[PDB]
Amino acid sequence: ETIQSNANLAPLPPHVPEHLVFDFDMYNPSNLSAGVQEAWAVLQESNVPDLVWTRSNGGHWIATRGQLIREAYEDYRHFSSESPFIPREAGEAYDFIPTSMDPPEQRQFRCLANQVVGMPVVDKLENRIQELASSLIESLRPQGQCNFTEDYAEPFPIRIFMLLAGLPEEDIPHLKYLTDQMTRPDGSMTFAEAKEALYDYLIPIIEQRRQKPGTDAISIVANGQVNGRPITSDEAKRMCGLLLVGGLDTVVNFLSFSMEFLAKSPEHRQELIERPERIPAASEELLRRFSLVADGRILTSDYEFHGVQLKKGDQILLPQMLSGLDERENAAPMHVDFSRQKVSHTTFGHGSHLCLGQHLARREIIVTLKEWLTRIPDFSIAPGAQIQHKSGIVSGVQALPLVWDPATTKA
Ligand code: HEM
Ligand SMILES: CC(=O)Nc1ccc2ccc3cccc4ccc1c2c34
Ligand SMILES: CC1(C)[C@@H]2CC[C@@]1(C)C(=O)C2
Ligand SMILES: [K+]
Ligand SMILES: [K+]
Repeated sequence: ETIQSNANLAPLPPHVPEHLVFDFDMYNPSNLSAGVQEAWAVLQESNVPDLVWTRSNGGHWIATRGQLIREAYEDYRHFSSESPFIPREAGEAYDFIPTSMDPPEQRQFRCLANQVVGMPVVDKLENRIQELASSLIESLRPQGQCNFTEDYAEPFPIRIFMLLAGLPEEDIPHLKYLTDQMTRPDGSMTFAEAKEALYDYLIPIIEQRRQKPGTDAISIVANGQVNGRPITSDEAKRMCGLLLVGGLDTVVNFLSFSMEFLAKSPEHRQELIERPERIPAASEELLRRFSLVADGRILTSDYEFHGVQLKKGDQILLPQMLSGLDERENAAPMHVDFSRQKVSHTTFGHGSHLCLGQHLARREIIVTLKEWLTRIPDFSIAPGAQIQHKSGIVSGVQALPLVWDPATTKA
């Protein structure tokens, strides 16, 4: 409550009015045990203003409502991506391309990143995605149990990504640890250190692949043209770093929230079993209700936004997760309804940095749901297990022990 009682609170800057203070900690929200999305949505209760200042993590603004999150993501002139992670040290070290660049300079790099993860790449890979989902799920099916995070939610998206990037599967533990320190730091490695370690891994590979290219995403990037010239090794490195983080730490977390929900809700399962054709619309509703990303921007100048004086250099967290949980975007937002006429969300971001991997993500989710519900239509949480979530730039599920009767499973 005061800096005296919590040594991790920063002194309130003199431009912030006291009535705007709400000390939310994005890496450990006080309500976390109710679930991560629930923990974030306390920011939308009636006692909280649209725009609040937290003294946690160095002190920063949080926009709490979809309209303000959308406005701020649109207005890159005041809200710059140059420092898009909280705390300030992490935002300062973050130098990934195109995400750390404001329009119009992100353009050519966005162009090149799209060539390696966009829709034509997803369609070319769809057979491989179905192959891997089917193979993993058939291998779990007769067992009647799994640890979902490690038996499926990690290896399924990550192996697809390492296949796309032409990286060996035995490097997964090393890379996954690093990507995870960036989004959900345990406190033993700064963002800068995790990035430096990711860059040390990538640098020799990128050199090799500029000398002897393959057909993999890393060789395509490292040998691209941007801005009228060959991309440099360093630029390709700053792009590939971002690619790894999207490949290893996005869909991986989302699949656990979704499968946890399905394990906890037989009625929703039954609706997808009985009407498989509803799977794509159901995926979008899950992408809304179990949205999981929160990054932000930094103020380029003093700026009064919705009646609130923002100062240059002030950081603002713009939680992508919150737009679709906002009751002003969706009625009864904590309820999952696969037939919503309009699933309003900003789960994949908004504006000029809108997600390039979203098509890969949707295919992976859709394929996972269709293949899981076909082979293992009936499952549940391990009895007595209480599911814990974790919170950060990308939120996650600590463990998801599932069980089923093998007799109920199908080929
Ligand atoms: C459920 C899975 C995913 C979610 C929730 C998600 C979310 C997002 C969000 C919120 C942004 C914008 C961040 C900002 O404005 O600073 C974004 C951008 C991006 N994402 Fe996704 N993402 C997902 C999957 C992926 C995958 C699988 C990849 C690639 C393998 C990927 C690559 C990108 C890239 C390259 C950008 C930067 C686009 C730009 O700066 O122009 N993402 N992601
Ligand atoms: C190279 C370039 O045009 N930059 C572009 C940036 C981002 C894109 C995101 C999704 C896309 C789907 C289909 C065609 C696209 C063409 C161009 C795209 C682009 C495309
Ligand atoms: C916020 C993101 C999900 C987006 C893709 C990876 C991520 C952690 C970034 O750094 C940009
Ligand atoms: K930076
Ligand atoms: K409404």
